[PDB]
Amino acid sequence: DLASLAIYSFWIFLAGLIYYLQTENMREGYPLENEDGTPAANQGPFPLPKPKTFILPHGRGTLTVPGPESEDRPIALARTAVSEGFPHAPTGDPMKDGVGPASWVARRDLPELDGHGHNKIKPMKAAAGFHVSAGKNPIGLPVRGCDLEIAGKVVDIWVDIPEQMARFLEVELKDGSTRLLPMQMVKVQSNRVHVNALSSDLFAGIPTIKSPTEVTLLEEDKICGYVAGGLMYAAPKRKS
Amino acid sequence: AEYQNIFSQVQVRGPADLGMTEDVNLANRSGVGPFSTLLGWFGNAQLGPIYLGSLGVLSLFSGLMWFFTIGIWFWYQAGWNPAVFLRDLFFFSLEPPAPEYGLSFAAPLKEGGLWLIASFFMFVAVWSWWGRTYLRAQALGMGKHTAWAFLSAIWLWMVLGFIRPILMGSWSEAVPYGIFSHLDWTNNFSLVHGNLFYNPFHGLSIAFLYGSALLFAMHGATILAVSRFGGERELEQIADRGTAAERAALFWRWTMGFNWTMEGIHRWAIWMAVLVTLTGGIGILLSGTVVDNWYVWGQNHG
Amino acid sequence: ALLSFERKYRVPGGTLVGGNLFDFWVGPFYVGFFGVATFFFAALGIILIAWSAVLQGTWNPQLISVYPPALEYGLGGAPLAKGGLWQIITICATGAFVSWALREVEICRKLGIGYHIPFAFAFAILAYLTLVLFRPVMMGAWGYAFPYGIWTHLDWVSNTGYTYGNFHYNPAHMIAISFFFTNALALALHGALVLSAANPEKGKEMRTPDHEDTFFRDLVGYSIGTLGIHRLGLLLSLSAVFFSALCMIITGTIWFDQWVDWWQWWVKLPWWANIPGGING
Ligand code: BCL
Ligand code: BCL
Ligand code: BCL
Ligand code: BCL
Ligand SMILES: CC[C@H]1c2cc3[nH]c4c(c3C)C(=O)[C@H](C(=O)OC)c4c3nc(cc4[nH]c(cc(n2)[C@@H]1C)c(C(C)=O)c4C)[C@@H](C)[C@@H]3CCC(=O)OC/C=C(\C)CCC[C@@H](C)CCC[C@@H](C)CCCC(C)C
Ligand SMILES: CC[C@H]1c2cc3[nH]c4c(c3C)C(=O)[C@H](C(=O)OC)c4c3nc(cc4[nH]c(cc(n2)[C@@H]1C)c(C(C)=O)c4C)[C@@H](C)[C@@H]3CCC(=O)OC/C=C(\C)CCC[C@H](C)CCC[C@H](C)CCCC(C)C
Ligand SMILES: COC(C)(C)C(=O)C/C=C(\C)CC/C=C(\C)CC/C=C(\C)CCCC/C(C)=C/CC[C@H](C)CC/C=C(\C)CCC=C(C)C
Ligand SMILES: [Cl-]
Ligand SMILES: [Fe+2]
Repeated sequence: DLASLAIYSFWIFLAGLIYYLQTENMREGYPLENEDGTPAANQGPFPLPKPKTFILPHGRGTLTVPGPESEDRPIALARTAVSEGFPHAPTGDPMKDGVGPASWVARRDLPELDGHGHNKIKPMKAAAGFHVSAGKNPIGLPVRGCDLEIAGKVVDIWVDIPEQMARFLEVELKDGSTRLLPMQMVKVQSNRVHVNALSSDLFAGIPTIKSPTEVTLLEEDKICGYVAGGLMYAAPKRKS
Repeated sequence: AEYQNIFSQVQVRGPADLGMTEDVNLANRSGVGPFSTLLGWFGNAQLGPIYLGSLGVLSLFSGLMWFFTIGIWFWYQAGWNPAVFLRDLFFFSLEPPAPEYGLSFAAPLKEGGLWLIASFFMFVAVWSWWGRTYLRAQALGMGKHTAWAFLSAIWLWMVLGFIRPILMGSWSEAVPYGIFSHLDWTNNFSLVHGNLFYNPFHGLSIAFLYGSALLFAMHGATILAVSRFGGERELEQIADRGTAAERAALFWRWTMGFNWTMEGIHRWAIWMAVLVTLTGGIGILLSGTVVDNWYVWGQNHG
Repeated sequence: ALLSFERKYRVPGGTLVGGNLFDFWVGPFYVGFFGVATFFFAALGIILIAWSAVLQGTWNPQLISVYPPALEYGLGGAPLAKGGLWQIITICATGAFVSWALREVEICRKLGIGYHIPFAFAFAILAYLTLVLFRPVMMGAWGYAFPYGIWTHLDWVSNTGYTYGNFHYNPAHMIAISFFFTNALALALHGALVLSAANPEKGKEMRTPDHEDTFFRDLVGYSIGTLGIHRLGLLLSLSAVFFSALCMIITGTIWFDQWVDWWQWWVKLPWWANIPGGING
C-alpha cells in the first residue's frame, strides 16, 4: 500500500541525506594521514566532496575546500612508541612550542572585520561611546595567577564592537609591557582578577601583539592556545 | 572554580546598533528600543529596531484577529464574567463545525462558523509571516534557509488544520482552539487510529525530536567549551579554520569517530530539526485517509 | 588514520586514572581507562541480553525483551530468568554510561577545552536513572521500571501513562514538552541562520555576524547573538530533560490519582469556586 511506499521512499531519502551530511563534514582535515604526514591508505567509506568556494567580504579573496592542507608551522613533537596510536611527546617547552593543549593554528595574520570593513575587536579606549554597563569594571584591578601571586593589573578591556561584548582584558606586567587575556579564562572578583590557567611567572610568555590597537586572527589563536595550555602545563605550579 | 561562560561577567555597551543596510528599505525600520541589562547577562542587551513593512502589518493584524476571535468566544462561554473567565480559561474551547456540515462554510456561528473565521485569520497570519521570513533574508542578500526550514513546521500545521480535513471530507476532523481541548484531541486521535506508537512516521518524528535535544545539547556545549578560543565566531571559523574548530572536531572524532566541520555541524542541525515536522506531517496525513488503524497495518504492513 | 591537523594535539597526559597505561588511540578513537571500562560493561551487558534471548526463545530483535522483576519481589534480588538479568544489565548499562562520561572528561583535559559536554550528557544519565532506579526505589519495587525491548518499552510508556488517565495533564510534563518543542525550533533557526550567512545568494560574498543580528532584529525585533544562541540551546535541551525527570519522579510517589483531577485545585479556589456558568459551574 501507499503507507508502505511512503516509508520505503523515506528511508531511501534518509540514506542519501546521511551520505550528503557525512561528505560535507569532510571539507576540512582530509585526506587522512599516517603519523608521518603521508597519505593514509584507508580514507574511509566516503569519497571527498567536490570543492566549494566561499567569496570572502572586503576583498579578502576566496576559500576553496577541500583544498591543499598544510600546518604551515614547525611541530616540536616526537614519537614515544614504535607503532601507530601512541602519544607524541613535546621535544621542548610545549607552551612555547605551541603543541598539545597549547596549540595554535596558522590563521591569517589579519584582524577579523565587522560588516562595514572595520576592525571587529578594539581596545575600549579607542571604541567611541563604549563603556561598562553592568557588573564589576575590571579596569584597575590586580591580576592574580594560580600560584596566588600578583602578575599585573588590568589597563583596558578589548571589545567586540558589532556584538557589544568584552573579549579580552589587557593586562600590564611589571616591566610595563602588556598582554591580552581571553575573557573566558578569567574570573572577575570584587577586588581582583583571578587566572586559574597560569601562574605569575608564565604571564611574560603570553605571545605579544604587533600593533597596540588591533589583534589579528593568528595572534588570537596563539594567545588563546597558550593560556588554555597552562591548565595542563602550569599544573606543577598550581596550588589551592 | 573556573568560569563556565553561561552568564557574562561584565557587560559593555556602545551606541545603538542600527544594523546592516544592504537592500533593506530603511524607511520601514523602527527606531531602536531600550537596552535590557537583564537580557544582557545571557545574550545581547539591545532591543530593536524591528522591520515593519506590508507583510508584517498584515501578519500582525490577522494574527491579533485570530487571537481575539478565540478570546471573544471564551468570554461568551464565560457568560461575560471575569472570575469565570480566569477560573475556566483552560477548559474553554472553540470547536470546528460538526461532521454534518462537511466542508461547507454554511455552519452557523455558535456551531463552527466562528472556528472557520478564526482559522481564516490564522491562515493569513502564518503565510504572510512566511513571506516576511523569505523577504527579510532576500533584502540582506542571505540564503533562504530560514524560510525553507519554517516551511517544514508549516507543513505539519497545514496537514492538521487544512489538508487532512479536506481529504477526510469535513472540518470536524480539524483541531479545536483550546488549551485542554487540543490535548484531548491529540489523545483521541491516537486512540481512534489504533495507537500512534505503531505509525512508523511517528516513531521517526520522535527520534528526530529527541535527536534535536541531543544535538543542541552537544552543539551548545561544544561551542561553549571552545569559546575560550573564539569558537562562537562560527562564520570566520568556517572561512579560516582556527584551533577552536580543530579541537571541536577532535573531541567528536576521538569520542565516537564522527566527521565534524564548523559548517557541517550546522547542516546536521538544520536537518535534524526540520525532519521532526516533515516526517510528522506525513504520519498524520496518512492517518485515516489511507491507514485506519496502525496496529492492524503493522501486523501486515499494508 | 589522522586528520591533517591532528598530530600536534596527540600528546601525553590528561588522564584521570592509570597514568600513561591506557593513554593511546585505536584508529580515531581515544581509549583511556574509561574506554576500557566502557568496553567491559558493554560486552558484559550484550552477553546478558543474548542469554535472556535464549531463555525467552527468540533471536528476533523486534521480540527480544528483558523484563524487570515482578512487583512481588519488591526491591530484593530476583532469579535470573524472572528479573535478575534485568537487574545485572541495568548495573552494566549504568557502568557503561558513567564510563562514557568520564572518558569524555579525559578527552576534554587532553584538548584543553571546557567540560560542558560531559556535564550535559550527565542530564541524560540522570533521566535514565530516574526511570530505572530513583522512581522504582521510591515506589518500593524494581517492577515499576521499564523493560528492555524495542516495542515493549513503548508498551510500558503507554501503560504507565494511562494508569493516570491522559498523561498530558501532568503539569511538569507540559513544561517538559514545551522545552522539547522550543529546543527544536531554536535548533532549526540556528542551523538555518548560520548556513544562510555562509551560503548567501549566488555570487554574493559571505555574510557576517552583523547580518545575522540584523536579520533577527528585522524579523522579530531582537537577536540573542552568537554567544547567546549556544547558551540558549544548551539550556533549552537540559531543561527539557530536567523537567522530564521531574514529571516522572512525582508520578506514583506524591501523586498517584488521575492527573486531570489535579487541576481541580485551581477551579475550586473559594473566590470563584461557586460562581455559576462557564464550564465548571
Ligand atoms: C503535536 C500534537 C498536538 C499538540 C500537542 C501538545 C502537547 C501534548 C502539549 C502541547 C503544548 C502546547 N501547545 Mg500544542 N499541539 C499541537 C499543535 C499546536 C499549535 C499549532 C498551531 O499547531 C499550537 C499554537 C500549540 C500551542 C501549544 C502551547 C499552548 C503549549 C506550548 C507549546 C510550545 O512550547 O511552543 C514553543 C514555541 C514558541 C517559542 C512560541 C509560542 C509560545 C506559546 C506560549 C504560545 C502562546 C500563544 C497561545 C497559543 C497561548 C495562550 C495562553 C495565554 C492566553 C497567552 N500546539 C498538535 C495538535 N501541545 C504543551 C502545553 O503545555 O499544553 C498545555 C503540551 O504539553
Ligand atoms: C525517553 C522516554 C522513554 C522512551 C520513549 C520512546 C518513544 C515514545 C519512542 C522511542 C523510540 C526509540 N527509543 Mg525509547 N524511550 C526511553 C528510553 C530509551 C533508551 C534508554 C536507555 O533510556 C534507549 C536506548 C531508547 C532507544 C530508542 C530507540 C530504539 C528508538 C529511537 C530513539 C532515538 O532516536 O533517540 C534520539 C537519539 C539518536 C538519534 C542517536 C542514535 C540513537 C540510536 C538509534 C539508539 C539505538 C539503541 C539500540 C537499539 C539499543 C541498544 C543497542 C545495543 C544493545 C548496544 N529509548 C524511555 C523509556 N522511545 C522511538 C521508536 O521508534 O521506538 C520503536 C519512539 O517512538
Ligand atoms: C495520547 C497521545 C499519543 C500521541 C499523539 C500525537 C499526535 C496526534 C501527534 C503527535 C505528534 C508528535 N508527537 Mg506523539 N503521541 C503520543 C506519544 C508521544 C511521545 C511519548 C514519549 O510518548 C512523544 C515523545 C511524542 C512526540 C511527538 C512529536 C515527535 C510529534 C510533534 C512534533 C512537533 O514538533 O509538533 C509541534 C510543532 C507544530 C505543531 C508545528 C506548528 C507550526 C505553526 C506554523 C506554528 C504557529 C504558531 C501560532 C501562530 C501561535 C503563535 C504564538 C506566539 C505567541 C507567537 N508523542 C501518544 C501515543 N503525537 C504530531 C505528529 O507529527 O505525529 C506524527 C501529531 O500530530
Ligand atoms: C500514551 C503515553 C502518554 C505519555 C506518557 C509518558 C511516560 C510514561 C513518559 C513520558 C516521558 C516523556 N514524554 Mg510523554 N506521554 C504522552 C504524550 C507525549 C507527547 C505528545 C505529543 O502527545 C509528547 C511530546 C511527550 C513528550 C515526552 C517527553 C517530555 C518525555 C520523554 C523524553 C525524555 O524523558 O528523555 C529522557 C532521555 C532518556 C531517558 C535517554 C537516556 C539515554 C542514555 C543516558 C544513553 C543511552 C545510550 C544507548 C544505549 C545508546 C548506545 C547505542 C550505540 C549504538 C552503542 N509525551 C502520552 C499522553 N511520557 C518519559 C519521561 O519523562 O522520562 C523521564 C516517560 O517516562
Ligand atoms: C522545524 C520544526 C520546528 C519549528 C521551526 C520554525 N518555526 C518557526 C520558524 C522555524 C524554522 C521560523 O522562521 C518562524 C519564526 O519567525 O521564528 C522566529 C517560526 C515560528 N514558530 C512559531 C511558533 C511555534 N513553532 C512551533 C514548532 C516548531 N517550529 C517546530 C518544533 C510551535 C509548537 C506548537 O511547537 C510553536 C508555537 C512562531 C514563534 C514563529 C511563527 C510566527 C507567526 O507565524 O506569526 C503569525 C502571527 C502573529 C504575528 C501572531 C500574533 C498573535 C500573538 C502575538 C498573540 C497572541 C495573543 C496573546 C496576547 C495571548 C494569547 C497567547 C497564549 C498565552 C495563549
Ligand atoms: C540531555 C539532553 C539529551 C542528550 C544529550 C547527550 N546525549 C549524549 C551526549 C549528550 C550531551 C554525549 O556526549 C553522548 C555522545 O557521545 O553523543 C554522541 C550522548 C549519547 N546519547 C546517546 C543516546 C541517546 N541520548 C538520548 C537522549 C538525550 N541525550 C537527551 C534528549 C536518547 C534518547 C532515547 O532520547 C538516546 C537513545 C548515545 C548515542 C551517546 C552515549 C553513548 C554511550 O553511552 O556509550 C556507552 C554505552 C554503550 C556503547 C552501549 C552499552 C550497552 C548496555 C550495557 C546494554 C544495553 C542496555 C540498554 C538499557 C537497552 C535499551 C533498549 C531500548 C530498546 C530501550
Ligand atoms: C483578555 O481577553 C481578550 C478578549 C482581550 C483576549 O484577546 C484573550 C484571548 C485568549 C483567551 C485567546 C486564547 C487562544 C488560545 C487558547 C489558542 C490556542 C490555540 C491552539 C492550542 C491551536 C492548536 C492547533 C491549531 C491548528 C493545527 C490550526 C490549524 C489552522 C489551519 C491550518 C488553518 C486552516 C484554514 C481554514 C480551515 C479556513 C481556510 C479558508 C480559505 C478560504 C483558504
Ligand atoms: Cl558541535
Ligand atoms: Fe553554532
